[PDB]
Amino acid sequence: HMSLAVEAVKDFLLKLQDDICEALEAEDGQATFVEDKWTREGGGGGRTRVMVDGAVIEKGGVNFSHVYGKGLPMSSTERHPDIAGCNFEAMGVSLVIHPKNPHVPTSHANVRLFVAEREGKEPVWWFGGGFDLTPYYAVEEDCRDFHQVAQDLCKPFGADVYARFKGWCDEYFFIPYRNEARGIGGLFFDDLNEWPFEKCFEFVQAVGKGYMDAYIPIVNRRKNTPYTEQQVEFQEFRRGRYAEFNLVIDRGTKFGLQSGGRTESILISLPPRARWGYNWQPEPGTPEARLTEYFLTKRQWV
Amino acid sequence: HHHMSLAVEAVKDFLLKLQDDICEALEAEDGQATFVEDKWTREGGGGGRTRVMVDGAVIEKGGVNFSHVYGKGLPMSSTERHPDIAGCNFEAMGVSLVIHPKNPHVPTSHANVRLFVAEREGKEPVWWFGGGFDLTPYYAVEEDCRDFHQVAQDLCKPFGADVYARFKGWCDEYFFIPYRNEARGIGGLFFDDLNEWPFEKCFEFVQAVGKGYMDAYIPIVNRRKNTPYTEQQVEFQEFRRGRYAEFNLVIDRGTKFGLQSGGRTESILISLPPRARWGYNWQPEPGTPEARLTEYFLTKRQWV
Ligand SMILES: O=C(O)c1cc2cc(F)ccc2[nH]1
Ligand SMILES: O=C(O)c1cc2cc(F)ccc2[nH]1
Repeated sequence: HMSLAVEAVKDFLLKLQDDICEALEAEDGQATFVEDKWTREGGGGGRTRVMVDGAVIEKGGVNFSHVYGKGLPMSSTERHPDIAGCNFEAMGVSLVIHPKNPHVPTSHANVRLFVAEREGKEPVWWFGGGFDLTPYYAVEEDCRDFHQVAQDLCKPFGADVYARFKGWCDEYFFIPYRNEARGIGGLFFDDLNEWPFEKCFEFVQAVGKGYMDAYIPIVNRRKNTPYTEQQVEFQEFRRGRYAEFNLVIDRGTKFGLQSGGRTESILISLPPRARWGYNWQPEPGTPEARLTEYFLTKRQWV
Repeated sequence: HHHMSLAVEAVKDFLLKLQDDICEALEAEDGQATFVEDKWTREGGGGGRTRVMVDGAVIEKGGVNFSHVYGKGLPMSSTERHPDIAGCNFEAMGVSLVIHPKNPHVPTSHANVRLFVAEREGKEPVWWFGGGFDLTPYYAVEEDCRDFHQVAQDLCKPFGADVYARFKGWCDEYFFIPYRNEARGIGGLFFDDLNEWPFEKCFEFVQAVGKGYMDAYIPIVNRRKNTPYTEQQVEFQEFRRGRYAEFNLVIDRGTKFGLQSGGRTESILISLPPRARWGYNWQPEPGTPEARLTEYFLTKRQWV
């Protein structure tokens, strides 16, 4: 019976959300998050905060969800058969930020906790999450700083923690049919429970704080970079690739929509505008081609 | 076999001509842009011709593809619905198209005709046909929906009293976004695993279906292409094309199977719109012609 450990987690997630929103509002200075609190048939709910048409953030969502349920949904019994009929609690923050300026990267973060209550056995549980950076017109110094924040926050938890979860981020956020990474990586983890519960929780706190320390400065630094409408077009074609990942490959997006999740809360990840063209490529040799030729394939920043 | 090999080739030839014919008709309606052909050759066996059209007077993004692929043993994600024929030599061919008009008052449309054949040693071959056609309007007109369906009902009739009912029903169940509780378009025809009839009969049906597409769709384009439209209308169109992307990337099996089994990405994804939009809790204004698409047309389902 972890009810109080779970409440501590809940209290943190709600605070992280406030903390990310406030910070992002402070960067925009024009628009604020509008909140949409929701509920489901015997399944808790969430508080979806969205920002649209700001000075800096064109489309942005920072969601809190807390899902109850009797028996895991149908899709999870393929991955988690051993606890398919269990009472479960799932709670987390998910965010995707799509800046107006192409020179500010898109970014994503997640912290979450799954707890399954067992008949006779102590409860099964794991954390999960990460953050990652999806530049359009990348900047070396930004990528390095991003990753450095990730490695630094990992340092207190073990010597191999960054390596493992950085690599996991590279493997996960990849479009195999296009042989192409989605962004320049960051951290990614799941089924985190090898450490005692308190050490894992502290880790996800560090990942939550880590996001704001990694991303906010990059937004402050590049938001006022001047951009042409040609660069917006490139950005819109790149967002096609983002839509693909989220709709074709992403496991949480897929599981969110299969199992009865709130569509509009799940799909805050989709960009404001996206373009697709037959055989679309950026002109090789340009800043536009450099993203895929250099930035997406480096996979070694720190 | 001999008879099947001879028949398979009659099917190819039909498909190659179907494509020229569809492209010609579509070029005839545009007047301005013409299809560009991109021939490609699978490393393993076969290939295809992808024909696309961009920035037309009428067709903003158009894709009419032909494939004929063939190999030793099926791909890895075909050991799940067809494990018993995963080591067989196979042939899969077909024509697949998606048309996205510049004008919002011209519906997007899609059509597909294909054949899969798996040659088996000593046992008769396994084979089936599949495909159909469907209409995805933005600003739907009643008369066009009825007509589109009558053309489908008419081509089916000679094949049997219940054929239109099955494949029109199937179209509604298939092209549907469950998580949004929302149809994709106003329907049409859809069928898969078609081998219930002798080969020759199934084949003639897909030929009817293929001809049906031009008969159903080209008049509608000709009728609507010069309808005046606003930037506000194009904006609704692009939000609606978010739903279209959604279906193809999240739900469509053909896209799933193609992308995960080593098919040619840009060819598979001609289906995707030139521009799309998403907004959190975006819905058309109630009481507007925009809202009428989802409130009426998409839930109507009964046209003929
Ligand atoms: O695997 C999951 O269940 C899951 C992945 C994921 C990613 C997000 F960004 C948000 C919620 C999620 N849930
Ligand atoms: O099920 C398939 O293999 C398949 C479905 C499909 C749909 C299209 F529009 C085009 C080709 C296809 N192949």
